[PDB]
Amino acid sequence: AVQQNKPTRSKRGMRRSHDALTAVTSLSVDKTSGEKHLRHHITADGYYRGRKVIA
Amino acid sequence: METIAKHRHARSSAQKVRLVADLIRGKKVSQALDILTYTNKKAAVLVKKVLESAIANAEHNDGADIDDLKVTKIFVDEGPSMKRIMPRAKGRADRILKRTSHITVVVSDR
Amino acid sequence: AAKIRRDDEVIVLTGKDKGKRGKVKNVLSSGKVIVEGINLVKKHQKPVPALNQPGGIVEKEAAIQVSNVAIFNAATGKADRVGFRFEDGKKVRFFKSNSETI
RNA sequence: CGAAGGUGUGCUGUGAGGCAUGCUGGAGGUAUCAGAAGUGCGAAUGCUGACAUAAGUAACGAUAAAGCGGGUGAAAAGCCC
RNA sequence: CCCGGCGAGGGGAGUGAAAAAGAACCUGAAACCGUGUACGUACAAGCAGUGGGAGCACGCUUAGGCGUGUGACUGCGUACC
Repeated sequence: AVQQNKPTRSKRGMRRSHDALTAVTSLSVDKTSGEKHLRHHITADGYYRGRKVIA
Repeated sequence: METIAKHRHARSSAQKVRLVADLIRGKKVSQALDILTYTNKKAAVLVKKVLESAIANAEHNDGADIDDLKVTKIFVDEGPSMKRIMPRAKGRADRILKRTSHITVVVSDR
Repeated sequence: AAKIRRDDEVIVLTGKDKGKRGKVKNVLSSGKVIVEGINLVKKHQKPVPALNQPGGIVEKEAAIQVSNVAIFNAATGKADRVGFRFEDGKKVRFFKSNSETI
């Protein structure tokens, strides 16, 4: 099955009106090192909730 | 004062790069870097490199201050396409397009 | 034969160096000459570790069209034209303003 | 002291059209009256090149199968031990 | 000289009459794809225009008008070969 008429750029945009991405609302700050990280994740230096976990 | 940076002939589709470009339009540079660091897309790496280059140009060639800069313009345009061949069943051949784009970032202190 | 030869004194007829004087250094096959102190250009030279040569911006001479220079006549202080004739058994050049051998 | 060509504005004839000028371009153009034609395109499932739509959709080629530690590197599910 | 992987790509300085003449290099049309500004659009039914016509934004102004853009609401109206 295939189309009988060619769709328009207006219709293309209307369909694409649901494709926008979402950004992270905010980041968290560790209590000993001051780094920024994703909530419930460890930091790039190896801290979580004030304690060094990974050397 | 305004400062430009560009990446020409980048290996990606403009439709795919515009999704990431729409996230940082009109933001402060620090906020924009924080937004780009936590987006799980391939276009984010390219856009981040271009933004960093623009900040460096503004510091070195114009004597600007980092804490006053904002992303005043950003856009993506289509480049040339490469043409390739892919075989199908019963001896029929198809065409493949490999698309590219140009990326422009403008930072300003006003 | 040729009217302009190496080691001659010439005056420039056209260009940005119009009116200057100099000496011919060498003659190229395409119809061009190199004259000392005339038609200078600036070149951006890349360095090369071999040959112990560094880079920099250098000033050198560039070739100029042969028909844009003339032969200088010190007796008159003016440009001139050149002709050919046989004198003893040999060919010679001569000035056309006063019919004097060069 | 700015030709052809490109792109806007104003005026003008019943029409095919004409004239003037701003920006771009960087060396050619041609009155009047006569003369000769490869002389005017939207269609021919016309011919050649470029670019759209369907769509960021189908698919990534045998259902023998992978897990972990170290190394290198800007980056390692796939490279080396 | 500077950002970047001793990258691809870019921003300055310098050459030249000119670098949107930078090697993907005279001029640079159209299809097609974007960023910004003004006005319209979420109780409304069809070849998408034509006649009538408020409201908003903007430029002259002889303060009397007019020009340009958009166009709620309403009569008529089923492409071309």
